[PDB]
Amino acid sequence: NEDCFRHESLVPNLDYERFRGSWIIAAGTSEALTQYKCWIDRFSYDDALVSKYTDSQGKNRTTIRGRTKFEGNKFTIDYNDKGKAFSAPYSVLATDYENYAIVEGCPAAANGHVIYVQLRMTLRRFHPKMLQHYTLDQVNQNKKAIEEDLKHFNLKYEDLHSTCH
Repeated sequence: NEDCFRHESLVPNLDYERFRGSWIIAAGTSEALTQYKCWIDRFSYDDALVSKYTDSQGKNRTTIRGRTKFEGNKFTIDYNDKGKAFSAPYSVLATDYENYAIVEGCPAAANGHVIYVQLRMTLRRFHPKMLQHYTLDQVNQNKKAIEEDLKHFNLKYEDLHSTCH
């Protein structure tokens, strides 16, 4: 769906290997996605993806797995029949690779379109003493940068639905 994307990426030459890793989705423009809390995407190896999220009460833990295909900033996810509502074209609009990324995509689950902000999930910064606090602090630590890129796409972090709290 190279036609469903609405913005031009600031990282058209996205380095997949640097983008690879775990990411927690902190907030986005889709009210329908608020149903899946503290969503964590784990991109690994050549084209593997493991996505995990819960119910709004921390329960109903769910995992869906898929295969990715990247073309610069663009990538498709093909989830196993389970998670089909999330299979779709996506595009990394901005990222510093080490801390955050802003992604646009067109999954049916988001009523066809969403722009979300994700922060890197790593044991280097995460000490399970929980997820919500981790996400908030990471957003706060990178607020300046996130706000600036978001601004570039006519959005404000405050205008997004929080999807991990």
